[PDB]
Amino acid sequence: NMGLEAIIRKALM
Amino acid sequence: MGLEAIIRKALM
Amino acid sequence: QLNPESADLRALAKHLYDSYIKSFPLTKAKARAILTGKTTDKSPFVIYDMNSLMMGEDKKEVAIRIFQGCQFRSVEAVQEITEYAKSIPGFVNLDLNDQVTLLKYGVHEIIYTMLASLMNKDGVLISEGQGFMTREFLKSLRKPFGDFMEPKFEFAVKFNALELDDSDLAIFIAVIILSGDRPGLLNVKPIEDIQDNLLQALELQLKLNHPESSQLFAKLLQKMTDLRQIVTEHVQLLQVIKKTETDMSLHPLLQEIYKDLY
Amino acid sequence: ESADLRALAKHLYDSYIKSFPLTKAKARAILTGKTTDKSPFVIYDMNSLMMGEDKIKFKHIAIRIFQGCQFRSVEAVQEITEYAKSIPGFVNLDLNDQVTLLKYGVHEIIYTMLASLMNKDGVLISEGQGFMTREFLKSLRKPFGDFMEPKFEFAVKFNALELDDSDLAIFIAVIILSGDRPGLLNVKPIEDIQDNLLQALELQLKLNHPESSQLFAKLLQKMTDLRQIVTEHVQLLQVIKKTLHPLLQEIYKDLY
Ligand SMILES: *c1ccc([N+](=O)[O-])cc1C(=O)Nc1ccncc1
Ligand SMILES: *c1ccc([N+](=O)[O-])cc1C(=O)Nc1ccncc1
Repeated sequence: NMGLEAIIRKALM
Repeated sequence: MGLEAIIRKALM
Repeated sequence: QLNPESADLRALAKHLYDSYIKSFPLTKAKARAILTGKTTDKSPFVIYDMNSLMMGEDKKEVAIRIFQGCQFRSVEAVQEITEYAKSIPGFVNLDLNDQVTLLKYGVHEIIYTMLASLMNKDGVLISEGQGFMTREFLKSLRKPFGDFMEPKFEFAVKFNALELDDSDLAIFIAVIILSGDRPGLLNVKPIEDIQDNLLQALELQLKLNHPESSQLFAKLLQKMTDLRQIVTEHVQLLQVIKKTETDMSLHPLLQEIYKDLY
Repeated sequence: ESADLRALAKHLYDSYIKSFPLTKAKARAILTGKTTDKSPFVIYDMNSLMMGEDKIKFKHIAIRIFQGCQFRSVEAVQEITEYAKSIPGFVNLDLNDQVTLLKYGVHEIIYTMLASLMNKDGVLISEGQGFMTREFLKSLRKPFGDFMEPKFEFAVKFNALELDDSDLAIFIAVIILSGDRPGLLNVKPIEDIQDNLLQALELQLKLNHPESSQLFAKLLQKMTDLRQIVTEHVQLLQVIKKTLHPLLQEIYKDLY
């Protein structure tokens, strides 16, 4: 996982 | 490259 | 030919278009209007050499910090793409990790797709349409920076020659997102099922919208291969930068411009 | 035009049959046991590898590990090249571009045709006289046990498209006529040929796989996967530098 994956997960939720 | 020499040979 | 099947495909294309319009404030039509000189409030100062570069300011460790920058300033596009992805029928029912996986690979390719909208053969819009950085000026910059953007311009020239509009791109982008070949996907069949539906919708869209373009559908799919190559080329770009042996004060404005690119 | 596209498909198929002695039809017949020939020798473990050593050793010849497959694949390069000559318009391209198209295209085509020799359990070797199992290749010490598994993963999905040799002949032609190869001189006549090949591929798949939805698109996306495997080979060579040696050369000689 990366920061990008964390941005996406936040946006998905 | 050796591959290019083989291809040129096959094309001729 | 017009039957419930095709009408569903038209409904899907319309649904995708509306959601794309809602998700992406930066559309291709907007970019094209700026580039052809029709937007009074976005008359981009043309930056074409070092002299104009200095006039332009109104507002390697250098490279990595370009990438840290631009990849941080892409957060808004990633959130927009993610919002768009949520509206693709079926996407939010997929395994959450697959949704994340689809997006984490898809966003870079979609960013380049939308970057092309900001590009013509002469250069690229920057600073929200207030600057126009010329392609040849970018290419003239010292290694390694001079090689950063040229393959994106090459892709964009070819991509833009397809004359896609935002109706086309909305489906194209959806097709990119629903790529079942992303590494690490858990359930590839439910993704491929959506993409097959999207691909049907895309194929119909292109027939209805592009009577001129022989094999436009195929050519557009080939552009997904070019998009993957561009992303792939950035990995190789990091290596060129690892063994980059030079110091030079890249003009700070140019570093800022590069942070406006990808 | 439809008869023209059918004729092109048939011409490409006929050339493909002439150019490639081991076809997918022949490979599937070996793999499924339908031939009357002796079933292939199998390499599935250390015993059978040593037992089959004389069948896989070099009699015709850190990154010497792939010199075997490099040499063995020279014949495929030649066959692909001869096949390319039959593609209408190809020999009329500038010879530099013909060379450039083949030099990138052959690797993708070799992987395409390697898939014809693969099933989920292993791959034909020795021109179909042997069968090397997927698990044996996985069984090799790291990192050698990771070399072929991406190939098998691609092949299993590729083979699920159920293309026949008629399909592959056009698909391979489409690969060769890729206008985006680095260093191409004259992109437009290449694209013009490819557009005609794509037209023939489209009709071929509609006629030959009428119930296979979006097969054309799926096939086109496989070209991205093929390029990815070739690109992954660069990374494979780097992993190689950062490192049984005699076994490995022969084990890999008929792979890619
Ligand atoms: C940001 C800004 C400029 C450039 N460039 O000109 O080459 C590249 C980037 C960047 O980080 N692009 C990128 C990151 C991750 N995946 C693909 C592209
Ligand atoms: C030969 C034999 C095995 C393997 N492998 O398992 O990765 C690879 C090769 C080989 O040389 N493959 C190759 C060469 C050049 N370009 C692409 C692939």
